[PDB]
Amino acid sequence: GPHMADLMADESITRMNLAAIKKIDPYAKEIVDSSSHVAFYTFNSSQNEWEKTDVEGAFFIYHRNAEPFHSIFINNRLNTTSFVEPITGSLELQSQPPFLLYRNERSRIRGFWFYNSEECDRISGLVNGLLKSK
Amino acid sequence: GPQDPLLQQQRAPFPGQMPNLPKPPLFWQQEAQKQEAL
Repeated sequence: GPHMADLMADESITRMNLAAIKKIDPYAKEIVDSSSHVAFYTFNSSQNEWEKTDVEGAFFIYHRNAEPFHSIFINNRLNTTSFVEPITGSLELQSQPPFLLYRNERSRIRGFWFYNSEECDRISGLVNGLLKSK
Repeated sequence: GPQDPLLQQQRAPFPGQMPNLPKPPLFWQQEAQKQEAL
């Protein structure tokens, strides 16, 4: 009676994802990880509150065999807009469950919200490796 | 425009409702600012 979902995913799905990616970033060749749904949040210290940004999209990490070595992209589904940013090796990360927190230039605070906390964990692990490996 | 119900039985989906992030104690904010500052 009970049935478990297949852990392995079809290769066709992976190919399709990379196809959409190329549409915005011609130099994205491989996908490292993808989160079904991720949103960008910023913190304003003056007010002591969190403000949601206009970027709500599927989050993908792209790998390339040329500079930049690694870059992160969010496909904004609601606004049909592309937002890209390169990965630097000076960023410091922190994990406050279930929301991921990181620090940015000029003492600013920004974080990422994921549909599932575990899903966020996997993505974060990748970034940590890049920071310590190059 | 829509008015949320005062009493709720089960958690239902509501399009347009922003999630509420948890706020840490003041110490967290201060610590971050200092580390970045030199």
